[PDB]
Amino acid sequence: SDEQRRELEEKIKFKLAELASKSEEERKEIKLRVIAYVLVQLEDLQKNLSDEQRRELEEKIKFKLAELASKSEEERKEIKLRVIAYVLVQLEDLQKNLSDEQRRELEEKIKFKLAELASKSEEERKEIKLRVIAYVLVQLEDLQKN
Ligand SMILES: [Cl-]
Ligand code: NA
Repeated sequence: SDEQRRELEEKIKFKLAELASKSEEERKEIKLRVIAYVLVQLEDLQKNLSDEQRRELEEKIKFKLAELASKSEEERKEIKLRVIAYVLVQLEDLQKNLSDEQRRELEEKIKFKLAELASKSEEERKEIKLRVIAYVLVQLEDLQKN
């Protein structure tokens, strides 16, 4: 819906507003936490998905990454922030809708991905970030069909 689109835009920009007061060190940590969370959610979804469904989505990520290459650093920074805020919206929902147990394993699953991400080189680290941004833009584009 258009009225449904407008509500999600407000939420994204509202979430971004809480980011303005946080510090570059806090913001770096939030960015890294968001990435790790998208990664566990990615991994979990690849289990429950087909060999063909995994090819189709992998190419969806790549086509999205190609659109990003077409954009200016200003737009790319904007896009990066929208995705991060949109993920933070879900993390808010997630934080309310599950109890201390489900919260627990997720934190651990987050912690592993952060560990896995720290062990990577800088080129690969940058590559994972961008794929995570592209993937969220993918599912964001699917949801933005309703
Ligand atoms: Cl970026
Ligand atoms: Na690496």
